[PDB]
Amino acid sequence: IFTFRWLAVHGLAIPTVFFLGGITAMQFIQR
Amino acid sequence: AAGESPRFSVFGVIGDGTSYSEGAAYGSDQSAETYSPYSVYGKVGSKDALFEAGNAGEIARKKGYIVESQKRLKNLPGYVEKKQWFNVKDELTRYMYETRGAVRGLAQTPEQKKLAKAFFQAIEEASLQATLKNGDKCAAASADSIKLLDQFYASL
Amino acid sequence: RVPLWLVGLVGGFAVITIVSLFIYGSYSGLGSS
Amino acid sequence: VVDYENVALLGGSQTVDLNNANVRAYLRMPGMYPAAAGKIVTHGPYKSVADVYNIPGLTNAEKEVIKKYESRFTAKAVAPEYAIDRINNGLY
Amino acid sequence: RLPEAYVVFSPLVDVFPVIPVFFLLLAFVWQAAVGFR
Amino acid sequence: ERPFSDIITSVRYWIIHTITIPSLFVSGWLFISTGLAYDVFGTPRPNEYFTQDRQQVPLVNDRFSAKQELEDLTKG
Amino acid sequence: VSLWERFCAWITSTENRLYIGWFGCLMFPTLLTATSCFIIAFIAAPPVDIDGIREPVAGSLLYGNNIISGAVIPSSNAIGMHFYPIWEAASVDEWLYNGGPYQLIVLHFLLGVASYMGREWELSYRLGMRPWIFVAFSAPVAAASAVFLVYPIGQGSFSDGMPLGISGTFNFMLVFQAEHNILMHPFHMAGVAGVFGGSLFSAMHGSLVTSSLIRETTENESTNYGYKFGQEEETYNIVAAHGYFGRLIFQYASFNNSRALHFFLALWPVLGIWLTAMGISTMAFNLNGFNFNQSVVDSQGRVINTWADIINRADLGMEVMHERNAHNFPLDL
Amino acid sequence: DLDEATRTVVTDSSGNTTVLTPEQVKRGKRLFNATCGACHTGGITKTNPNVGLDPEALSLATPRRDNISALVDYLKNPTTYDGLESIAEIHPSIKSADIYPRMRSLTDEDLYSIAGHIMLQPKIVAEKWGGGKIY
Amino acid sequence: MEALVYTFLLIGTLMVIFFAVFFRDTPR
Amino acid sequence: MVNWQVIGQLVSTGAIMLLGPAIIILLALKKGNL
Amino acid sequence: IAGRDIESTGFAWWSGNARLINVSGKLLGAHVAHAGLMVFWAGAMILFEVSHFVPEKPLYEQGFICMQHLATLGYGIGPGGEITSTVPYFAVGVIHLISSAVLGFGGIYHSLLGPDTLEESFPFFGYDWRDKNKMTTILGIHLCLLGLGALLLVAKAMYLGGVYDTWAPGGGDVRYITTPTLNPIVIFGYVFRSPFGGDGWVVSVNNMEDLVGGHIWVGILCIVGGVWHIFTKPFSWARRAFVWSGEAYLSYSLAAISLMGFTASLYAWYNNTAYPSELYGPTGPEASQSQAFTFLVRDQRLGANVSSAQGPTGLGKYLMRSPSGEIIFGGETMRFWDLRAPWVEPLRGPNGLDINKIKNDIQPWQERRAAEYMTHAPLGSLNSVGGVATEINSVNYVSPRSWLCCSHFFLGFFFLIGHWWHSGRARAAAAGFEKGINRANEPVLSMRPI
Ligand code: CLA
Ligand code: CLA
Ligand code: HEM
Ligand SMILES: CC1=C(/C=C/C(C)=C/C=C/C(C)=C/C=C/C=C(C)/C=C/C=C(C)/C=C/C2=C(C)CCCC2(C)C)C(C)(C)CCC1
Ligand SMILES: CC1=C(/C=C/C(C)=C/C=C/C(C)=C/C=C/C=C(C)/C=C/C=C(C)/C=C/C2=C(C)CCCC2(C)C)C(C)(C)CCC1
Ligand SMILES: CC1=C(/C=C/C(C)=C/C=C\C(C)=C\C=C\C=C(C)\C=C\C=C(C)\C=C\C2=C(C)CCCC2(C)C)C(C)(C)CCC1
Ligand code: OEX
Ligand SMILES: [Cl-]
Ligand SMILES: [Fe+2]
Repeated sequence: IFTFRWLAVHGLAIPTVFFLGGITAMQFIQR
Repeated sequence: AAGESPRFSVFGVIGDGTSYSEGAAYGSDQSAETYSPYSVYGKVGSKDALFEAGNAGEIARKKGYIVESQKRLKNLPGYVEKKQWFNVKDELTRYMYETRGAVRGLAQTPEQKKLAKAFFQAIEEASLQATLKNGDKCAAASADSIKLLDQFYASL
Repeated sequence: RVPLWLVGLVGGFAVITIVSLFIYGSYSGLGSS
Repeated sequence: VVDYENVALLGGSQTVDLNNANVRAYLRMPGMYPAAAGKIVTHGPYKSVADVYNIPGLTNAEKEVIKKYESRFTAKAVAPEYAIDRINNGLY
Repeated sequence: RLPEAYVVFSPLVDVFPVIPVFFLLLAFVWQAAVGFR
Repeated sequence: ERPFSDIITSVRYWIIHTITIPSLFVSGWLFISTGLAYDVFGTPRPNEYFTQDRQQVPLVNDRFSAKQELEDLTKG
Repeated sequence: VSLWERFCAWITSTENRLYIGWFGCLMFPTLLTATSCFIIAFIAAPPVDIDGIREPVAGSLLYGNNIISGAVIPSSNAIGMHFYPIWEAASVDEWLYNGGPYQLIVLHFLLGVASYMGREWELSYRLGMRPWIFVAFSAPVAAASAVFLVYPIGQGSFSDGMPLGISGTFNFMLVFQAEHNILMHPFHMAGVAGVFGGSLFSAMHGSLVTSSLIRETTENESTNYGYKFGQEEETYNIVAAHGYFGRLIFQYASFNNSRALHFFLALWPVLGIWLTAMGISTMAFNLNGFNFNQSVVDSQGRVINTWADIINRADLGMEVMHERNAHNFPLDL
Repeated sequence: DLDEATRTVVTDSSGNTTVLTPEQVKRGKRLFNATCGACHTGGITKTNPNVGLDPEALSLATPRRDNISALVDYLKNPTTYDGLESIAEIHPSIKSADIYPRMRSLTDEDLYSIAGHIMLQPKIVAEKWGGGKIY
Repeated sequence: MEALVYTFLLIGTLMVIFFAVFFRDTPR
Repeated sequence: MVNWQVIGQLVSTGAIMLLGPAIIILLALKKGNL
Repeated sequence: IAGRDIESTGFAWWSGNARLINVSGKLLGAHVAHAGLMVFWAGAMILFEVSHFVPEKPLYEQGFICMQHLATLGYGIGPGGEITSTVPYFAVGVIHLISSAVLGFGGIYHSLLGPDTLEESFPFFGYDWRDKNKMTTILGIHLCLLGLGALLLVAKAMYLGGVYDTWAPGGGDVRYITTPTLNPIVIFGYVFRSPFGGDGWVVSVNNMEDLVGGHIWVGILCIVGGVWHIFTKPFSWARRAFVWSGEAYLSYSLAAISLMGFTASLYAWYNNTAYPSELYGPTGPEASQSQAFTFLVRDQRLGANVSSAQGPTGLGKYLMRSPSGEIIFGGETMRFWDLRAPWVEPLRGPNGLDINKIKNDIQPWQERRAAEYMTHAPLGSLNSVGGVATEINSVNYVSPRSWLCCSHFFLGFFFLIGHWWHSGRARAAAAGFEKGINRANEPVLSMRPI
């Protein structure tokens, strides 16, 4: 619950999902 | 300004559809027909087409082609008599290039088709004999082309 | 108890559809000329 | 040469030198480019503007447009490096 | 365009050309099924 | 311990992940679609590159007065 | 025995200082004649008209060059792809005026390198080895052949091949960038990754093996003296080196098999060089790299630039100034 | 954005103006970049760079070609720069649609859209329609 | 006059290569 | 204005892709000669 | 299970198809299945290309590589190279697609259900990779089939409709080839020609008579060789020089197929007789020659005398002389003076281009063709932009010539790598030291010191 691997993997994983959602949203923007 | 939602259209099915940059539309943004969903133009024989089929311009240009080709083709024996058969080939591929299209576009009755086929075979034989450097055969084939061409002109 | 040859298939499907979506967006929309 | 005094008559001004200007210098005078300018740029040196009308071939039409634009013409000395390229000078 | 009697089948035709690759992928799937014996 | 090879199998792992991940994905989608990123990072909108008055690129020319220059260039 | 049998036994003998073999019969004369011609032409050749516009270019030391700017000029543009041996010129002076030595050197050289690959295989066979070193050597040979022969064939003239000089190489690179937009072709990126990764892995492997040496020398002698010719010791210490590599990065990434390691080492740069050679070969037929010019526009329709547009400006600058007196028409087809 | 003021172009020799509907812009752009792109990409002429498509060259033609009507008329009957001879045999046109098969399926609306695109381009990009490789 | 220097340097390098190849310490 | 082409293409591609693994699963279940 | 695991054969899963070397039943099924896949792709590609056809654009503006072959064979093409109907292409695609199913079923049966080895119940269809007589028999049989195929092409060219001829007197049209050339001097001068510029080796065939005569001679040679290799066995000089195993035969085939791929790519790039320009587009030299011709015509129309106009270097802006004397086009295109196209030959005399014919004998159709070929040069990018590298995004076109050349060149190089690898392994395994160095009897330790 507080192990080093937990912190590392989640700190690398949460922004990844956030950014992937952002990029997928960007894909449908048209000027 | 302070806040606004960017406009969206997914695959062209949900959204605006017409945005000057959509892609993968296959139509669905034009109140007009198309030849196929993969084409930048409409059909040819549509009611709004400017170019008709069988105008006076066609039967003027093709007849001019035919008569000028007859005038040009009347020059082969002078070249053959001088053994200048390279001029014969250059003549057979310089201006006469449009004759195949003109004759095939002016051939409707089956007898015209047969006469055109005979004329094409005669001209091919003449070109082959010119390449092989045979005076008698090429001269006879040139006379053959002349007679067949004038017969086709008279038949039209 | 998924065997270790189906979850990899799901991951492959996810990554291939993401890549395909990115290519399609490259061909259509912003930055498509 | 380093210094050419008649550089403004090559097409950059309202006056055109009949002896050294390229055919592209007549594109700013409507109704003159493909025929009258073509005839002008392919014939011998002119000692004055009045010498242009003596070109053998000039039809009445041409002569009319040249008279219309006569006020913007001049004839200077012939420069061999400029006179040779009066149809294709490498500019596109 | 296809002859008028077959225009309805156009979506299937638009997919046939790529089938020969799915075979190559299926070979790997079959090998993975038996656990890379 | 408890390596990934059987972490990938635990059902509780899967259910909590199915609960959590879509919330993050939708949060990112809404972050882009609302237009809040344009204000957080200052990126111009597709209709904001050129305004009705300024028809050239807005380059910054001063070091210690960049705030006022940017405030002028954005809207004023 | 006969005379032919004795000759064959001498050719294929594994006791000479340098192996000859049957491939050596094609190898040695071609390489020797190429070397002789190259040296003589590099030292004392007259200017060569490369572009066919009667403007010869000096490339030899005796005509006012140094080592950096000297070269052997490619053949003339008027020749094209025609075969131009010595006996086809009215005189040796005319042969030297039109860039004769380039074809001779290139052709005998390519035959020599092909025979080099064959000879490598032949010695591997005669020594009882496994025959896959010439496959690794095939990549530099492929690249050299690609440039020297394939690019002229596609472009239609030997004059577009790479000059045999140092600054000629830079000129070739710059013109190729201007005309084909390399650096945006994925095969070039593959080649760059290949060379960078090769250097990285060479340094890593050397460091790991050198650090894992056992103690046989103490202080007053070079550590190299510990190893003896014919000694038996695997090229690492498993505990120390494996622990170091498993601790430096995550433990899952560590090669405990020498075979797989030394296979990956061989495979990476070779594949990179193969891909970049094929990239050059395909670009020889006018299949250029990615084009991203004026691809971002605002709502109204104006164009917003990117870095690709700056690259395009540099390309235009290079293009408008190369071979200044060689073009007459707007398009460089 | 593409306002209505930007979409207002001259339509007649007198000076009358007309607002192009939003769909016509896209239709004209598509039709142009597909029947004339190969030789007039960017507003230039590749086979004769002396006669471009920028507004200045259009304004100094003999019959004048800086409005929709004159562009449509030219597409129906091409002439030289001084308007003294016909070049319908060496230029695509409705009059010579038999020679050029690409011109056989064009309507009046299509020609109108093409002319509208040609007229609208100088007002959007500016100084880059018919400029060359410098810009 | 520097062509002499360039030629001397190149020939010296070739001589060094020849001596290294043919007059070498035995691997044994 | 519905653009049935994209739906048809997606359905066809999905069916074609699903055909193969279906036969693999069928052969595995029936204790076949995998 | 036995025969499908590493512990019984070696040959781990990533090289599992190497377990079929000595199993002659499953190998047949595998090869038949690959053949069925090839037929399926052919049919599917034909159908896909037919579905997207547009009757206005030329074939080289739509990215087709399959319709052009059928058009050249004389199907649905008219005068000048215009497409009239697409029914025969549909028929060809349907027939290929249907035959693919039979081929695939046969492959599946012979691979999954049939006997593992054929050397126990069908002695006719059996071999040992070392029985030279059987290998020669198989080679002769399939060789006779190849000869029959070549003769079938000849028969189609001569009696069954004819073929499209781009050098025809009056524009390209379908015609019967009634007088094929049979003099062996011409054909075997084509074969024994140098490959450098001006000669071109076999790429340089420039008329249909030579093509038909060559395919005739090839058919005759293949039939004779098939019979010979069927009725004989390898001689003494061949037995002591080759390696007799399956991998050796594979490498032998690989080298030849790589050479064929290189030759086909260069055909596609340079030839314009078997690849008429009305369907594939202009070749590399053709676009530059067209540009020079177009600008010569324009400048002559403006009023210049284009024979004495001096270029920037003093060499001649429009006309000059080739290193042998012929009159050629000026500029940077002096390298492409070997070009021969049906739309230029009207202006060529006994010593190059004709001055008088150039002066007052140029027809408008030649001008139109030159402009088209100038504006459709084979230049493009990976993402299909088209034009020089410093161009902007306006058109979407890459010529099929570039695609064909690049693809089959890539394949040829990699199959040459195949020759090297598979042949080296075959010989090493035949000798008997492909596993490693025998530590007990290391051969190097018993050689005289160096
Ligand atoms: C007629 C062609 C042919 C044939 C029949 C063979 C036959 C054989 N080869 Mg050989 N080979 C060939 C050509 C051929 N080769 C060529 C041209 C090369 C040069 C690249 C090689 C290089 C080669 C090597 C290096 C080896 C073989 C081996 C073998 C044997 C086992 C092969 C196996 O199990 O594959 C199994 C096949 C696979 C695992 C497929 C892997 C997938 C590939 C790598 C990716 C291909 C990507 C492709 C371009 C498309 C990508 C699409 C994607 C983007 C979706 C077998 C006797 C092996 C051997 O000696 O065994 C004793 C071996 O080690 N071959
Ligand atoms: C053209 C490609 C091709 C072909 C024809 C083959 C063919 C073969 N491989 Mg092989 N292989 C390939 C590619 C290919 N492979 C690649 C790329 C790899 C690397 C991953 C391998 C790795 C490999 C290994 C490791 C082994 C083989 C083996 C075999 C043989 C027996 C296979 C078996 O028992 O099936 C068993 C499979 C099944 C029962 C399931 C598949 C059922 C069918 C075929 C699926 C397709 C049906 C089709 C879609 C429907 C058609 C219907 C029709 C009526 C129209 C067989 C001759 C084996 C061998 O040597 O046997 C002695 C073996 O051990 N292969
Ligand atoms: C719908 C199709 C086309 C349109 C609307 C178009 C537009 C125009 C216009 C308006 C002109 C008038 C000259 C001027 O602006 O001063 C012109 C001239 C010209 N166009 Fe196009 N064009 C088209 C197709 C083409 C094509 C495909 C070519 C291919 C080469 C071409 C080549 C030329 C040439 C050479 C001229 C100048 C001819 C001369 O001045 O004698 N055009 N074009
Ligand atoms: C052995 C093996 C393998 C292989 C396999 C194969 C290779 C197979 C093949 C198969 C095949 C190759 C198949 C084929 C099939 C075909 C079909 C199935 C067809 C059908 C068709 C149709 C049905 C059509 C229809 C139509 C018509 C008639 C008209 C028009 C429309 C249409 C088109 C719809 C693998 C690798 C996997 C694995 C291992 C083992
Ligand atoms: C069809 C046709 C044609 C053709 C014809 C012909 C007649 C061809 C031929 C071809 C041929 C006739 C070819 C041949 C080839 C040969 C070869 C390719 C050989 C090779 C060799 C080898 C490979 C060897 C090797 C070796 C050595 C070196 C020694 C010892 C060892 C060994 C044995 C390994 C023409 C063009 C007319 C026209 C078009 C059509
Ligand atoms: C013709 C025809 C048809 C079709 C048929 C066919 C022939 C199909 C089959 C076949 C198929 C089409 C199959 C395929 C499948 C495949 C798949 C889908 C695969 C997948 C893949 C994957 C996903 C992979 C992955 C992986 C793994 C698993 C492991 C290792 C790694 C990797 C990544 C490789 C139909 C019915 C419509 C009818 C009409 C006609
Ligand atoms: O030769 Mn060497 O660099 Ca191939 O691009 Mn065109 O040509 Mn010349 O110019 Mn740019
Ligand atoms: Cl040029
Ligand atoms: Fe080592």
